[PDB]
Amino acid sequence: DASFLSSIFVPVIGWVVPIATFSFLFLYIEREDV
Amino acid sequence: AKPPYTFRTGWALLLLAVNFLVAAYYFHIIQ
Amino acid sequence: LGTADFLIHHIHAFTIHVTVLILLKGVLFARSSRLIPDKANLGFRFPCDGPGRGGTCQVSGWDHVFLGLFWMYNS
Amino acid sequence: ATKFPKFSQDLAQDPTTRRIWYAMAMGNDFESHDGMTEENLYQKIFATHFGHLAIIFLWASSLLFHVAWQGNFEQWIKDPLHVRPIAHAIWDPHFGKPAIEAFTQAGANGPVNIAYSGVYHWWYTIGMRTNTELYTGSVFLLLFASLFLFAGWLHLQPKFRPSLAWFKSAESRLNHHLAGLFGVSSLAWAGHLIHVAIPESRGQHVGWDNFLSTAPHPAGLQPFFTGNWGVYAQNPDTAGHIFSTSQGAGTAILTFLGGFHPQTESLWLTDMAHHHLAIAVLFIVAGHMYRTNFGIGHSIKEMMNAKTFFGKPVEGPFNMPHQGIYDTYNNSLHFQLGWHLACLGVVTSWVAQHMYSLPSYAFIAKDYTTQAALYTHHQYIAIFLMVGAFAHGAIFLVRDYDPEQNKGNVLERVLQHKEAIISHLSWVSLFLGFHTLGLYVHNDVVVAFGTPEKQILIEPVFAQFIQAAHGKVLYGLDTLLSNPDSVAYTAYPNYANVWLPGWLDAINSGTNSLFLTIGPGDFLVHHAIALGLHTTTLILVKGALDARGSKLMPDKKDFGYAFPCDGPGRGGTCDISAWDSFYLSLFWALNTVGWVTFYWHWKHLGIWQGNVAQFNENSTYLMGWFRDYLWANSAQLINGYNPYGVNNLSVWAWMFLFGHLVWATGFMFLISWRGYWQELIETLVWAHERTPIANLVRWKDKPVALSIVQARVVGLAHFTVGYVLTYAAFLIASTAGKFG
Amino acid sequence: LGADLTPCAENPAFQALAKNARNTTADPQSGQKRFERYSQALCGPEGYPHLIVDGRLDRAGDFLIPSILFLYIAGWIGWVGRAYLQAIKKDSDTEQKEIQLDLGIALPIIATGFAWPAAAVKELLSGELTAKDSEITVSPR
Amino acid sequence: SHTVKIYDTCIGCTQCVRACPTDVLEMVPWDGCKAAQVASSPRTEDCVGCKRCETACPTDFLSIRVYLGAETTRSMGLAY
Amino acid sequence: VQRGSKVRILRPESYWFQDVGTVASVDQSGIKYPVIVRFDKVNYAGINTNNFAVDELIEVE
Amino acid sequence: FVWAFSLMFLFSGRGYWQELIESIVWAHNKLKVAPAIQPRALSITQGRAVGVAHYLLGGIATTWAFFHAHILSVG
Amino acid sequence: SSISDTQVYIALVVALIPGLLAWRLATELYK
Amino acid sequence: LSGKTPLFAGSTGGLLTKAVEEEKYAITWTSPKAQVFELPTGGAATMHEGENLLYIARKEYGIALGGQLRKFKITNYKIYRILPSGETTFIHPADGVFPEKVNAGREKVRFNARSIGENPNPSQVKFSGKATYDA
Ligand code: CLA
Ligand code: CLA
Ligand code: CLA
Ligand code: CLA
Ligand code: CLA
Ligand SMILES: CC1=C(/C=C/C(C)=C/C=C/C(C)=C/C=C/C=C(C)/C=C/C=C(C)/C=C/C2=C(C)CCCC2(C)C)C(C)(C)CCC1
Ligand SMILES: CC1=C(/C=C/C(C)=C/C=C/C(C)=C\C=C\C=C(C)\C=C\C=C(C)\C=C\C2=C(C)CCCC2(C)C)C(C)(C)CCC1
Ligand SMILES: CC1=C(C/C=C(\C)CCC[C@H](C)CCC[C@H](C)CCCC(C)C)C(=O)c2ccccc2C1=O
Ligand code: SF4
Ligand code: SF4
Repeated sequence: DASFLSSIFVPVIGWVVPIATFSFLFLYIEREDV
Repeated sequence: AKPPYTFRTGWALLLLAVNFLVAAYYFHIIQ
Repeated sequence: LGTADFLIHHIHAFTIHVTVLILLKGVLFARSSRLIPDKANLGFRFPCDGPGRGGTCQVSGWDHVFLGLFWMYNS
Repeated sequence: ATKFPKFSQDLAQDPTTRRIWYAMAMGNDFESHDGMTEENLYQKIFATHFGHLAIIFLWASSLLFHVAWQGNFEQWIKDPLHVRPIAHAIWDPHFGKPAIEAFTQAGANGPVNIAYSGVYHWWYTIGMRTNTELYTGSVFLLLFASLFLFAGWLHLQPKFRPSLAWFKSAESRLNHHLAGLFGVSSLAWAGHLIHVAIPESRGQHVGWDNFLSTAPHPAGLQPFFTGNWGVYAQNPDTAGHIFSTSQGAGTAILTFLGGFHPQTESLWLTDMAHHHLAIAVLFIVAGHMYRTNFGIGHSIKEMMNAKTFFGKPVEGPFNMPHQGIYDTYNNSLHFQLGWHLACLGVVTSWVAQHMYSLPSYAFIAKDYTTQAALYTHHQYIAIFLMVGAFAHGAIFLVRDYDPEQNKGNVLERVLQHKEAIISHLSWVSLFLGFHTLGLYVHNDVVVAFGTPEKQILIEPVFAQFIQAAHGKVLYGLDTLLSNPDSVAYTAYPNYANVWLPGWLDAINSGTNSLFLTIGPGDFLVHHAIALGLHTTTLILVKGALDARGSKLMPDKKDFGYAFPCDGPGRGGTCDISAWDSFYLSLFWALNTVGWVTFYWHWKHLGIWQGNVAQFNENSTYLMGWFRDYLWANSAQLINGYNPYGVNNLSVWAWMFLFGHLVWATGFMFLISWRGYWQELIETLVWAHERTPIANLVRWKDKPVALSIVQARVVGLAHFTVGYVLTYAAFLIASTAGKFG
Repeated sequence: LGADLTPCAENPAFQALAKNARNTTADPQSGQKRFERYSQALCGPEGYPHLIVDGRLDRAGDFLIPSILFLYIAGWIGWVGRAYLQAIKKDSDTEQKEIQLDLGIALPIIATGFAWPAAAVKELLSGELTAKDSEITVSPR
Repeated sequence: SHTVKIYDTCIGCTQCVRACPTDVLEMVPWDGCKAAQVASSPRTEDCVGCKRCETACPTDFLSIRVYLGAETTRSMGLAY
Repeated sequence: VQRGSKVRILRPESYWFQDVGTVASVDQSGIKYPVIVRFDKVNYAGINTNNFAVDELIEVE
Repeated sequence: FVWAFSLMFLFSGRGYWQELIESIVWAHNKLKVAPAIQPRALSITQGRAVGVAHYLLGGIATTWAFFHAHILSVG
Repeated sequence: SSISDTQVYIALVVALIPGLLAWRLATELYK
Repeated sequence: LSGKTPLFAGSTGGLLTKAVEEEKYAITWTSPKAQVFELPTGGAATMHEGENLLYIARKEYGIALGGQLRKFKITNYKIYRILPSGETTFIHPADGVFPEKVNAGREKVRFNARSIGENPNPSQVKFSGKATYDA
C-alpha cells in the first residue's frame, strides 16, 4: 500500500529537483562572490 | 652490442621450440 | 493530399531553407564577417585562420559549399 | 577565483559561455586546479574514492530494494525458467491505456519493466529466497555506504589527512590488497557459500538466526585440523539433484567435479566454494612477499634496480634495465591509472568471455536475453577501460614523464624506436584489413553470381585443435584430452585429474556454450576482430608515443594533452594532440566491440533456435550478416508500435529510433567545425540586440560557439550514446521477442 | 579434418550442388568441370569446399602453392621498385623522374627482377639492405 | 591573454610582424643575427591566437610560438 | 665547417635531424647560428634551408 | 562501404595522418625505399573534399541500388 | 507478494543517513 | 578625434553594444582624393579628400582597413582605443614608426635566450606556477 510514494517521488525527481537544482546553479555560476 | 645476440636468440629459440612442440602435438607426431 | 503530405512538404521547406541558409551565408560572408575581417585576402578556398578567436575552422566560402552539399543531400 | 569555477582563475575571468563548459569539463582534473600540491592531490583523491565507493554501494542497494519491493523474486523462485524477472515498476503519467495494458506483464499488477541484468539468478544462487532477505541486504548496503561517506569526510579533517609518505608506501598496500582485500574477501566468500549457499541449494534454511548452531558438514572441523580433508569432498550432489530441494542432495562442501550441475546448467556450488578457498590461500600467501615494517620480504625498488645475477652482472631483471621504473610507477598517478585501467579492461573482457561459456548462476544459461545483455555490457565496459588505459599512458607521457629519471631503462628504449612499433602496427593493420575485406568481398561476389561453392572457406584448424586438446571429440583429432591414451588425459604419475569426467561430459554435450563448434564463419570474424584490436592499438599507441613530439610538432609536450591543433601552417595540423588519438580510437573501439557483439549475438541466436546452419552457411559473406542478422532480427523490434497498436517492445522501438537520432546528431559536431557556427551566432547576437521587447533582457555571459576540442567531445559523446542505445534496444528486443 | 569435413566426392550436398551447376564462362560445361575439379577438396555439410591452410602436403594447393606464387611476384614488384628508386636518386633531378618514368632505366630493371631472392640475400649479407638508425631521421623523444 | 614567445633562432626577416592582424609583434634592435633585429611581442593582450606569425616564420622549427591561454574578449575576437 | 661540405644535423627539433645537407655559407661575425645549410628535402613549410650552429653539425666526408 | 569510408576523412584531421606517415617514412628510410617526392597527408580542404565526395557517392549509390532493385521487382 | 509499508518507510528514513553524510562529504570536498 | 566619417548609407555590420559598454576603436587617415574603398563590416564607402575618422568594433578591423589603405598608398593611418570613460589612447603605430621597421628605444619583450628544443620538461616544472616556455 506504499505505491502512493511514486506519485510523490517521480514528480519531485522530474520537476522539483531540476528546478531547484538549476535555479541554484544558475544563480551560483552567475554570481561574482564565489 | 653482442653481434651473436646470444641472450635474445636463446629465448627466441626457446619460444620457437615450444611452438614446434605444440605443432608436434598438432600433427600427431607425439602421441 | 492529406496530413502526411502537409508534413512532408514542410520537411521539404525546412531542408531547402537550411541549405539556402548555409549557401547564402557563405556567399554573403565570403569576403568578411565580424570574426575575420580580411577573409577575401585569404581566398575562396582555405581551411581556417587558426585556433584563435575561439577557433576559426571552416569560415571560407568553399567550406560553406562543403557543409551545404550534405544538406542538399538530406533534402 | 572570485567566481565559478573557483578552481581556475583563467576560466573564471572568461566572459563567455565557454567558462561554464570548461568548468564542467575540468572539475575532476584535480591536478590542473589552482594551487594544487601533491599532498593535497592525493588527499582529495583518497576522499573522492570513498564517495565513489559509496555510490557503488547505494547502486547495489537500489537493485535489492527495488526487486524486494516491486519485483517478483518469490514468484520467480518457484519457476525460474518461465517467470519473467521484474526490474522495477513504471509510474509514467504519459502512458495511454493501451501502453499500460502492454506493460502490465510478468504477472504483475501495474506497468513493470522486465529485468535483463541477471540479478535474480545471482541472488537465488547465493542463497536468497524471500523479499525480506533482499530488503535487509539493501538496508545493510545503505549503512555500509554511510560508513564510506563518513570515512571520506573524516580523512579530510586536518588531523586525519594522510601524509604523502603514507600514499607512496606501496609494498604495504600490496601486502594488504593481495592478502586482505583479495584473500580475506575470497575466504569469507567461501565461508558464505559453505555456510549459506550450499545448504540453501540443498533445501535447508541457514540464516543469521541458526548459523551458529547448524554445522555445514556433519563431521565439523574435526577433519580439517586432523588433515583428513577428503572427508569434505565425500558424498557430493548427485546427477539427479534438484536445486534448493533435498532430493539428490549430498553433504560435500569442497569438491573438484568439473562441468555443470545438470538441472541448472551452471557450475557446481561446492566447486566454487573450493575455488574461493584455494584462491584465498593463494592470495594470502602472495600478500606476504613484500617488505614492510617487519624486516622480511622483498623490496620492489631493489628488485628493479638489481644488477647482479648470482655474482654475474646483468642489466637487470631478465637482463632488462628496470632502474627508475619503481619511481615511475609510484610517483605518477597517470601511470598507475593507465596501468590499472589496462589490467581491469583485460579482466572485464575475461569476465565477459567466461560468464557465457562457464556460467555460475542457476538457470541463467536458459535466460537468453540476460546472457546477451551481460556479455554485451561487459564487452562495452571492457573496451572503454582499454581506451582509458592508453589515454592515461599518453597523459603520463605528456605530464609526468621525465627522461632524466628514466635514463637508459626499458621505457626509454621503447621511446627510442617508436617508429618501428608504429610502422609494424600499421603493417599488421593493413595486412589484416586488405585480406579479411577482400576475402569477404570474394565470397560476397561469388555468392551474388550464384556459384557459392567458389567461396574461399578456411577451417580454423588451430583453434579447433585447441578445442580438441581440451577433450572435444567432435573434430576427431585424437590429441591431448581427446586422446584417452595421452599422458595429459590420464595424468601419468599421480592420476589425480579428478575434474576430467565432468569436464569432458560438459565439453562433449553440444547443448551449452562451452567451446562452441567453430567453422569458416568463425575464422573470418576472428580476423576482423584481430584487425579491430590492432588498429585501435595502432591509434592509441601512436598517440601515446607521439604525445611528446613528432616531426610535424616537435614541442607538443609544451602544449599538454588536449589542445585543438597547431594552426594552419606546416601543411595543417588538425587532430595533432594526444587527446585526438583518444578521440579517433573511440570509433575503432566501438567498431571492434560492435563486431564482437554482432558475432556473439548472431552465433548464439542460431544456437538458441536449433539453427547453427544459418550462421555457418551465411556468415562467410557480408550480405548474410546484413540480411540474416540486421534485417531479419529487427522485424519484431520496429513493430513494437505501428498503426495498429502497441506491445511491450515499444520502449525498445522508441529507444532504437532515439539512438539513431543521438548518433546522427553526433555527425553535426564531427563534420561541421567551429568558425561556421561562430559567424552564425554573431548574427543571432545582432538579432537579439536589435529586436524590441526582447531588448529588455540579455545575457550575462557572451554567447560563443563551442570550442574545437569541446565539439570533438560532444560529437563523440553523441556518437557513442547513440551507438550504445541503438544496439542495446536491438539486442534486448530481438532476443526477448523470440524468447521472452 | 574438423567440423564434419567429408571429401567432396562423397558428400551428398556436393553431389546435389553439382547437378545445378552454373556455367562460369561461355563453355557449356564450366560448371561440370568446376565440380569435377573441386571433387578432391574437403567439404562441409552444406556442400561447399573448405580449405586447409596448416601446411600439410595433402592440401598444398589450398594455401602453400599460392603463397609461394604470391611471395615471388610480390618480391618481384617490390624489388623492382626499390631498384628503380635507388637508380634514380643519383640522376640530378630525382622527383621529376618519379612522375615521369625513365623507361631506359626501368625496363632493364623489370627485366632483371626475376632473380630478386638471390639479389636480396646478397643485399642482406653485405649490409646494403638497411640504413643505420643514426643515418635516418627521427622525432624528439 | 595568450603568450607569444621568441627564441634566439630568429633571423629577423620581419615576416611575423607583417603577418599579425592585431599588431602584437614588432621588430627591436639586436646583434644576434645578420639582420640585427628580433621579433618582440609587447601587445600580447591583443593576440587573437590565429598563429599567422608561426605560418610566416621561416626558420626550421619556429622562432616564434603562440601558447594559447586564458580567453578574453579580445582573444576570442568578439565584436559584441 | 667549410662551404661545400656535407654535414649532418644534430639539432633534435629539426626536420632534417640525422639527415645530410650541404653548407651554403658560414658567417664570421660571431652570431649564434652562423652556418647556412641547404637540403634536398623540404620541410612541412616547404623550406629547405636553415641556420645552424657548429655544435649542431658533424661533417660527412 | 563507400559511405562509411567517407567518415574517416570527415571525422579526422591531417595532423594524425601526417604523424602516421612519419613512422611509415621511417620504415622506408630504413630499407632505402623512401621516395624523393615526399609523402604528405592530404590538405585540410582536400580531406573535407574527399569526405563529402564519398559521403555523397555512397549515399546516392545506396538509394540508387535500393530504388532499382525494388522497382524492377514490384513495378 | 512484496514487503510491507513500514519496511519501506524504515528504508527511506535510513536513506536519510547517507544523504546527510553525502552532503557533508560533497561540501567538504568542495573546499 | 578629428576627421569626417566616410560616406555610406549604414550597415548592420557596424558597432554593437560592446562600443558603449567596454571598448570602441577608431581609425583616422588623410586621403589625397575622394575614392571608394571596402568597409571591414562589408559594403562600399567613399573616403573624403582630407582627414577621415571611421569607428570600428575591433582593433583587427582597423588593421585590415589600414592594410588596404596601403594599396591606395595611404600610410598615415592611426588607430585609437576608446573606453566609455571618454579615455582615448593611441595604439597603432604605438612608437610612431610602423612595427615592420626597427626603431631604437624598443625593448625586447618575451625573448627566450635559447632555442625551442631547450625548454624544460613539464614534469620538471610540475606543481609550480611556471610553464615550460617561461624563461
Ligand atoms: C586488509 C586491509 C585493507 C583492505 C581490505 C583495503 C581495502 C580497500 N582499499 Mg586499502 N589500504 C590498506 C589496507 C587495506 N585496504 C593499507 C594498509 C594501505 C596503506 C599502505 C591502503 C591504502 C589505500 C589507498 C591509498 C586506497 C585504498 C583503497 C581501497 C579500496 C579499493 C577499492 C575497492 O573497493 O576495491 C574492491 C576490491 C575487491 C572487492 C577485490 C578485487 C575485485 C576483483 C578485481 C573483481 C573480481 C572478483 C570477482 C570475480 C567478482 C565478483 C563479482 C560479483 C560479486 C558481482 C578498498 C576498500 C582505495 C579506496 O577506494 O579508498 C577509499 C585507495 O585509494 N587503500
Ligand atoms: C578509473 C577510472 C578513471 C579515472 C579516475 C579517470 C580520471 C580522469 N580522467 Mg579519464 N578516462 C577513463 C577512466 C578514468 N578517468 C576512461 C575509461 C577513459 C576512456 C573513455 C578515459 C578518458 C579520458 C580522457 C580522454 C581524458 C580523461 C581525463 C581525466 C581527468 C579529468 C576528468 C574530467 O574532469 O573530465 C570531466 C568529465 C566530464 C565532463 C564528463 C563527461 C560526460 C560523459 C561524456 C558521459 C555523458 C553521458 C551522457 C550523460 C549520457 C546521457 C544519455 C541519455 C540521454 C540516455 C581525471 C584525472 C581528462 C584529463 O583532464 O586528463 C588530463 C582527459 O583529457 N580521461
Ligand atoms: C568502412 C569504413 C572504414 C574503412 C574501410 C577504414 C579503413 C582503414 N582505416 Mg579507418 N576510420 C573509419 C572508417 C573506416 N576506416 C572511421 C569512421 C574513422 C574515424 C575517424 C577511422 C579512423 C581511422 C584511424 C584513426 C586509423 C584508420 C586506419 C585505417 C586503415 C586500417 C588498415 C586496414 O584495414 O587496411 C585495409 C584497407 C582498407 C580496408 C581500405 C582499402 C579498400 C580497398 C582494398 C581498396 C580498393 C579500391 C578500389 C580499387 C577502387 C578504386 C577507386 C577508384 C575506382 C576511384 C584502413 C585504410 C588506420 C591506419 O591508417 O592504419 C595504417 C588509422 O590509423 N582509420
Ligand atoms: C540527426 C542529425 C542532425 C540533427 C538533429 C541536426 C539538427 C540541426 N541542424 Mg544539423 N547537421 C547534421 C546533422 C543533424 N543536424 C550534420 C550531419 C551536419 C553536417 C553537415 C549538420 C550541419 C548543419 C549546418 C551547417 C546547419 C545545421 C542546422 C541545424 C539546425 C536546424 C534548424 C533547427 O533548429 O531545427 C529545429 C531543430 C530540430 C528539428 C532538432 C530536433 C528538435 C526536437 C524535435 C525538439 C526538442 C525535443 C524536446 C522538447 C527536448 C527536451 C529534452 C529534455 C531534456 C527535456 C538543428 C539544430 C542549421 C542551423 O543551425 O540553422 C539554424 C545549419 O545552419 N546543421
Ligand atoms: C617501390 C614500392 C614500394 C615498396 C618496395 C614498399 C615497401 C614497403 N612498404 Mg610501402 N608504399 C608504397 C610503395 C612501396 N612500399 C606506396 C606507393 C605507398 C602509398 C600507397 C606505400 C604505403 C605504405 C604504407 C601505408 C605502409 C607501407 C609499408 C611498407 C613496408 C611493408 C610492406 C607493406 O606493407 O607493403 C604495403 C604497401 C602497399 C599496400 C602500397 C602499395 C604498393 C604499390 C601498389 C606498388 C608500388 C610499385 C611501384 C609504384 C612501381 C615502380 C616500379 C618502377 C619500375 C617504375 C615495406 C618497407 C608499411 C610499413 O611501414 O610497415 C613497416 C606500411 O604501413 N607502405
Ligand atoms: C592462454 C593460457 C595461458 C597463458 C596466458 C598468458 C601468458 C596471457 C598473457 C596475457 C597478456 C600478456 C596480456 C597482455 C595485456 C597487456 C596489455 C593490454 C597492456 C597494455 C598496457 C597499456 C595500455 C600501456 C600503456 C602505457 C603507455 C602506452 C605509455 C606509458 C604508460 C603505460 C605503460 C601505462 C596459460 C599459460 C596461463 C595457461 C594456458 C592458457
Ligand atoms: C609455415 C606456414 C605458416 C606459418 C607461417 C609463419 C608463422 C611464418 C612467420 C614468418 C615470420 C615471423 C616472418 C618475419 C619476418 C620478419 C622480417 C624481419 C622481414 C623482413 C623483410 C624484409 C626486410 C623484406 C625486404 C624486401 C624484399 C625482400 C623484397 C621487396 C622489398 C622489401 C624491402 C619489402 C602458415 C600457418 C601461415 C601457413 C602454412 C605454412
Ligand atoms: C585517411 C586520411 C588521410 C590519409 C590519406 C592519404 C595520405 C592519401 C591516400 C593515399 C593515396 C590514395 C595513395 C596513392 C599512392 C599511389 C598513387 C598508388 C599507386 C598504385 C598504382 C597501382 C596506381 C589524410 O591524409 C587526411 C587528411 C586530412 C583529413 C583527413 C584525412 C584522412 O582521413
Ligand atoms: S582544428 Fe580547425 S583551426 Fe585548427 S588547424 Fe584544423 S581547421 Fe584550422
Ligand atoms: S597569433 Fe595572431 S595575433 Fe597573435 S602574434 Fe600571431 S599573428 Fe599576431
